[PDB]
Amino acid sequence: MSNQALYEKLEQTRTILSVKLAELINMTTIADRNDDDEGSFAQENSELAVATTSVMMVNNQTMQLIKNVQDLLILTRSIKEKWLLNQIPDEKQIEELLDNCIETFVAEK
Amino acid sequence: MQPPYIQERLKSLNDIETQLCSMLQEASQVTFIFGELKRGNESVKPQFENHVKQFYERLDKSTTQLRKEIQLLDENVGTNKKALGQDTEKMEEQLDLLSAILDPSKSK
Amino acid sequence: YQIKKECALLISYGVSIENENKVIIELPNEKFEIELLSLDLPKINDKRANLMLVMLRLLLVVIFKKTLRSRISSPHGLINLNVDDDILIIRPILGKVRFANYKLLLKKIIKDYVLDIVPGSSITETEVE
Amino acid sequence: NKLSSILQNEHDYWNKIMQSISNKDVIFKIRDRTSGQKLLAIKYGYEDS
Amino acid sequence: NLPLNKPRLEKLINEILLKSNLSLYNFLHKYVLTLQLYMVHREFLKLANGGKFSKSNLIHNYDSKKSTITVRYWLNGKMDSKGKITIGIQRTTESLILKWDNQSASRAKNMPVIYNNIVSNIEGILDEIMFNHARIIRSELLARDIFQEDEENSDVLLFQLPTTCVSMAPIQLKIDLLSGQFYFRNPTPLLSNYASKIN
Amino acid sequence: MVQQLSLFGSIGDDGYDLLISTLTTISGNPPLLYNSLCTVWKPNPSYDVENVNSRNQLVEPNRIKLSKEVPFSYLIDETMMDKPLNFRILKSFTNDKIPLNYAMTRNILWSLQISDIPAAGNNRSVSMQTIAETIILSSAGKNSSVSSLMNGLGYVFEFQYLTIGVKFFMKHGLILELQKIWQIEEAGNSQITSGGFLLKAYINVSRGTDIDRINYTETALMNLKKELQGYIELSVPDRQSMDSRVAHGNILI
Repeated sequence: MSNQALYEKLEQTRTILSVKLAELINMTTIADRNDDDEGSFAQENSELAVATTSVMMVNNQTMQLIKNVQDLLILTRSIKEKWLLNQIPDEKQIEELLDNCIETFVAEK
Repeated sequence: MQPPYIQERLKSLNDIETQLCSMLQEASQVTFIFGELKRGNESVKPQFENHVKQFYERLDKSTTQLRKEIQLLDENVGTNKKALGQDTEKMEEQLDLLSAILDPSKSK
Repeated sequence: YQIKKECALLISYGVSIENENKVIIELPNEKFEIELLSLDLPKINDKRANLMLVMLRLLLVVIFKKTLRSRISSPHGLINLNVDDDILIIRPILGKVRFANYKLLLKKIIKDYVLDIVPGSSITETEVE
Repeated sequence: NKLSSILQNEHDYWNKIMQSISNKDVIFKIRDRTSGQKLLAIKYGYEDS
Repeated sequence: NLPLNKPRLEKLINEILLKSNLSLYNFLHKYVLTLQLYMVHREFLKLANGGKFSKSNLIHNYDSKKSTITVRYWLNGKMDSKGKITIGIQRTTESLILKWDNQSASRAKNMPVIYNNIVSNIEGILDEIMFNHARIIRSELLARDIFQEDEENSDVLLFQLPTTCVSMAPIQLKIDLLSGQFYFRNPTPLLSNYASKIN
Repeated sequence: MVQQLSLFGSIGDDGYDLLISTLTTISGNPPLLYNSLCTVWKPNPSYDVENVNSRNQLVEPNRIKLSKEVPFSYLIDETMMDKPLNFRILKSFTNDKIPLNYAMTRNILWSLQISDIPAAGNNRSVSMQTIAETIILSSAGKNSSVSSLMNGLGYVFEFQYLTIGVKFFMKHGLILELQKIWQIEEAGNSQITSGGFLLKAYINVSRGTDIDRINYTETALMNLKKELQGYIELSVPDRQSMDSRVAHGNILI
């Protein structure tokens, strides 16, 4: 129920943050790094597969961002729909009125 | 019309998705600016910090407000009915019509 | 529908059904036609017909209120309306009209056979609840 | 750009829906016999009266 | 405009012709008659819900194996007769016909018992049968010379009754066109009781 | 004589108002106020009933219930005529004190009723109880009074209590009751159902031999219980608590 939606939005937000940081680092060091020291770990062994992995990153970040935003919007609409649907919430004068009506009909009939 | 509480609830929700749209738009401008920043002109460098900060602060408080709404759902629990009176009101209006029929000076 | 089911039992007194949308009531001096019609000079009795429609609607509302009261009163009672008892729509109006006709006829008879024959007779009219 | 254009379009329809609907009334969701999707329905008969 | 199964019909007719020694025409005629009978039954079902004869006036039973419809009318009628109608395929003409199974209709002259074009004017045929049965009963009553003939109305029977010692007046009795119970114009409680006894 | 098929439960007054609304959302009917007064009578211990067949146990002594309706003019104090007579008055009935005291009930002194312990076995989903009932219409004589009548039969007074609550009529003859019970003594009045309402949903069957009807009744009761899942838990009470024979003393309240 609502707690499950809370948790789902939680991984939604953390996934946004993580993929944001990932695309940031990927595009910033998209310029390949060559360092003589053994400490650095950046490998570009096969030339064109580097571009393939780059477009990999592009497609992944696009799909994930769009899907997460769309899911959040659908979640908001579902909440609003639940809001709309689920929230469960003289005689005497008539006497002379009918008397005049019936006498008028009797006279007119 | 609906009771007011639902009205400000829907206003807050509408603000929520408008904020989400603003976040997407600002993501578009930050992606745009990073391209020319990689190109090599440093004039728009100061704008980058402002755009990033506004993007993050737009991402955070929107989710916070939505969290507040979902929390409101938690304590809002416990807080044809019209048919039970429907015939009655129909009754009333019919007699009103008879009154208009009964008085010939009001049929103008 | 209620008018149809009610008037199906009044054939013996001069009430007939023409088609699925028309019913006819005959009186020694008058005729009434009730029709259900699709949309596809002020006369004397137009107000009369409007009043008839109004009281028919009022009687239907009264029937609904009686049904609801009977339902609320007790759960066991099966709510199956009786045509002879529950459905009272044309009965009051027809009774009023025919009672007025018979009252006029008896007034005439008394005047001819008593008032015209025996002078000085005093007549007083009363209604008893 | 595509997402912004489309998305603002459905906010346009969304606001039209929100400010076009009035209210007590028995409202629910039903599955259409022909379409099979969920649509809003209102009970207006005298069945409960 | 009927949604015919064209390919299944193609294979069926091809198989029949391959196995044929005539048979295709017989099958087509049988299917046409069955479809006409089924749509007549469907029209009866549609009419019975809201028709003038809904209140036990007409009952119809349909048999597909014999492809015949039996119609019973005037259940509350015991005047040495039972209103029965049979709709079925005529042997001589291979056509669906309606027969009013009644001995009174059997010896009745200048009055057709078998009718066609049931689909177009089933209501007219039923009304004609109703009026003919009422007229036959009325003619039998006149032959017994219990009720005198009404010149103004051919469907109204006059019964002579003395209202007082010297008065000798006629009373108008009429026949219901739907269920067929005799009724008076302005029956008294005794008159209503004896009308019910007559029924 | 009926076979009554019943299910029980209880609720705290805090949710009371909310509960009421939900019921009207389901049944489509509004609640109706009611009250009653029950007096329990037991066989006189001064008389030795040797006729109880000890070697065969043909029968055991039991307790008789006499019920009557009391007008609200005895239950409304001087502070309450301003409010209309509807269900909301129950919201003010939370104190152990009540306008009807011991002296008025003594001045009063109907429906006579006897029951048996529910049917044994653990394959029963609803409480099935047998009830034998009759009605007293009037009386006369030199000592025409309920007390004198029950002493003539051979019974004496044991205690009494007062029920106030609301009723809901649903389809298929199902009756749902929300009750508050006040025990009454010369020492004073004490509300046993303190800070809550007792909920009881039941149906009546006229003939115990008909089993199709009993199966239908059980189906309706279990469907009703499965409708209220998550809000209130309706349960079968203890079979040994609804036993009203004189030999052993306990009272489901």
